[PDB]
Amino acid sequence: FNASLGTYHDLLKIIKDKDFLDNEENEDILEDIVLTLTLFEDREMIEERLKTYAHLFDDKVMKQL
DNA sequence: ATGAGACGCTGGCGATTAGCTAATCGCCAGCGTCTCATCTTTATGCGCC
Repeated sequence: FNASLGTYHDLLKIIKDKDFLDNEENEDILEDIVLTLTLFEDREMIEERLKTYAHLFDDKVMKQL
């Protein structure tokens, strides 16, 4: 197969919570997170853009993301 | 009741005196890197009005 679902497996291996990615209601948060991880590279900048989403994942998980 | 009108070696040299583009060819040309990201686009691989 040409197509695949790599981001889903990356998230499930990083955040270790399948329920968030499988949830349809979470897709806006997911698109914004992908947007942040794509638009930026600097750890401090990514960390600042995602301070609003630090309550859904552990700080160590916030580090890994 | 007299006193003007009629004007040269130059040309052919040397020998100063002064002055100017052009034709031929050769040489020789600032360059070195990295990072970072960014987009494209191509080779192959899959579908019928």
